[PDB]
Amino acid sequence: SDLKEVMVLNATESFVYEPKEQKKMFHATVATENEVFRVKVFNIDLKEKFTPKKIIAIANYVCRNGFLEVYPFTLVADVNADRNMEIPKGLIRSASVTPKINQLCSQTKGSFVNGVFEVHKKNVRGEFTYYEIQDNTGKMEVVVHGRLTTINCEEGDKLKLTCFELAPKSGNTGELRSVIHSHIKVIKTRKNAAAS
Repeated sequence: SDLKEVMVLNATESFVYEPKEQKKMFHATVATENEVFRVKVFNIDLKEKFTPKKIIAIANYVCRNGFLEVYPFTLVADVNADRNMEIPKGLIRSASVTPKINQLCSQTKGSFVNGVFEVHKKNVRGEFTYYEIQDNTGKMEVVVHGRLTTINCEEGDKLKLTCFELAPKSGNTGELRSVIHSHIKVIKTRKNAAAS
């Protein structure tokens, strides 16, 4: 949990993760030359620091659930042009690799998951919406509740998921569940998309 100098890879928009108090955050992915870190940023004013390709020094963050959490008390500082980090392309690509469904749904232990998944079917059941996602290894379900039930995602669209919890279930029945920090970007097929 020491000071880290990292290159910013990507960041989401800021969004409200807790509607009643309108608490906001954004997710970011950053890298040293050896490792990629998933970052939850709870001070939205840091959006500018979190520009991709910028190098920043972060310290006094909190490590929780495999994420670095950045709060107002966290140090985030611009690092100069002197540094000039080379982040191996393979490492950067490792940031974007989507886990395989057959491995996910067979997990015996929970974890938090990011990835892009194609939606096969959608079943809205009350306050929960179930998406059956599929890849070449099989199919499983993504379950969302709360604010994420309003997203517009239809068969053939992809869910780009950030911070979903894998909840193990016996029989390779494990499922991805939205949690307080979950974020979805829907990638719509040309067929389903708005057009002009």
